[PDB]
Amino acid sequence: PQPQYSYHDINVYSLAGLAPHITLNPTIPLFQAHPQLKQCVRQAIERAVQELVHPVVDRSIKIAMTTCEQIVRKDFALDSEESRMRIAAHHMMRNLTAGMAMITCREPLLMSISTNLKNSFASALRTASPQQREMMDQAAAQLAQDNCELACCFIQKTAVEKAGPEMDKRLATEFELRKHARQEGRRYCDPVVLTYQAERMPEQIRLKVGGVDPKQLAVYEEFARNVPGFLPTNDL
Amino acid sequence: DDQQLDHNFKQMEEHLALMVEG
Amino acid sequence: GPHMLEREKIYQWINELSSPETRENALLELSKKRESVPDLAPMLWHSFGTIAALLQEIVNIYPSINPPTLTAHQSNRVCNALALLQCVASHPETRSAFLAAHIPLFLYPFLHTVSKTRPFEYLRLTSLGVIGALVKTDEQEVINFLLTTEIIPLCLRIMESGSELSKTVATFILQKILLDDTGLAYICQTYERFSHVAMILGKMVLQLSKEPSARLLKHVVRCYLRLSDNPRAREALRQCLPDQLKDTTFAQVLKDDTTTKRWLAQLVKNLQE
Ligand SMILES: [Cl-]
Ligand SMILES: [Cl-]
Repeated sequence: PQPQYSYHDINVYSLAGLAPHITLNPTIPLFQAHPQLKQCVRQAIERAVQELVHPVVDRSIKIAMTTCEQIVRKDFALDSEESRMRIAAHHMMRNLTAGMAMITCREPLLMSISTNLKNSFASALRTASPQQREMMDQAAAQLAQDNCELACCFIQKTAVEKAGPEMDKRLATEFELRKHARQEGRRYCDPVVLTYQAERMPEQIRLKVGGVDPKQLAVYEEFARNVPGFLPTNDL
Repeated sequence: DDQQLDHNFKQMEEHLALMVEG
Repeated sequence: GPHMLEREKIYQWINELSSPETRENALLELSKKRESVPDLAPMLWHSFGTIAALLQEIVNIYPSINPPTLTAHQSNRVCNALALLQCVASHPETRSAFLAAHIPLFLYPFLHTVSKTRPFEYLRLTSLGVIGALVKTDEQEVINFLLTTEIIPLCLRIMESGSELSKTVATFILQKILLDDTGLAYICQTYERFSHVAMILGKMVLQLSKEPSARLLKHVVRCYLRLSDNPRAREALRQCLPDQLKDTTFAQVLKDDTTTKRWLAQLVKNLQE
């Protein structure tokens, strides 16, 4: 399965960013007999996102926060340029936060979208025939399957946009160490890491004092290029 | 393709059989 | 001498883990040498971007989890990465930092999959093998980490609905946690925690009476026996213990299982007033 949406297709500012992307299959039988039920589809999808966006964002960021912090501090302990460290941290933090938001919301979204559509359909028909209830269940299941990826991308991007400042807060002291060292006219080097690399690591895989080789940055560049749930920004 | 998955699957079964007991 | 030229191949592969154009071959070769190179784990951890690349191989199969589409090639590739992560989790020089980075948290989604295909089963077992390697160290920080990351609810789902091997590995993990004093006190701390564990163990006894499994029965009994060491858990077991453990339901299957018979006999004596 390929993702339909690139990261810049979905406007997160408001829930109204969903409406231009809602897939509404025209062969759904419930709408063949009751076209007036098309209208409550948007509010049900918006409602299902509204009740899950905040809890998923907080959990997805919480899970990826410590992991990205510790691995980035470790990888850039002998790099005096907080510019590279901050860019790499965001590439990984957004990538892992988007992944954890995907795992967390895909199943509850299918459930929530289906449930909200069933209640909106039932409140519009009130007393419904068991034949009409089969229509509402099939429509709710079809619409949830057809819009789960959109709602998932909305929550993912929301979590990604919030991970920016959160990752900066976690790396505040690491940024200040490199900024304070530059003002004293010297590069920053973690003393514990510098000792270990110099004393215990083999030459071919040792961390280099003079920054990091740009070709070894391929990992963090891939984090920004290939985000789970979205189309890759470029090829290769 | 499918042979290597089966080969790796049998090895994990052997590995987990020793781990859970020993 | 001759072994030094082989270490240069190890170094080149670790460096090739960074670029995605050379990662798959480097994952394959390094997983094969993870048994013959004792210091491979510190080299993997302290090199640049290596652990980040392994986390990348994990997150990149998240879209394949839901809907379940994980192919055989994807499962083989990501399990080569999980193999190297297991190498890092086992080594005493990298185990603490492995847990400090909360790396197992990104294997938890795999333990949540329910697909019965072999790519998904091989994924769950490999992931379970990583957690198994952790508890086999009998380290206090491994128990404290697992108690606080909510892996017990994940094991209970596998213990109730997984395959026969998956149930046994998950039960073994819960057993190792329970064997540690802190794990027993944590699960018996509130009735909400204990009751949820005892109900799952109860359902497994019914399943075992229909579909028998010697090794699964052995570790289900060990869990019950360990729970009986706690006073609050001992009182509840006297009214909720499955009758199939007190009668002769598992008499023929346990005929040649000396240790399980001993554990089961000690269990029934512990519950006696
Ligand atoms: Cl509008
Ligand atoms: Cl087979």
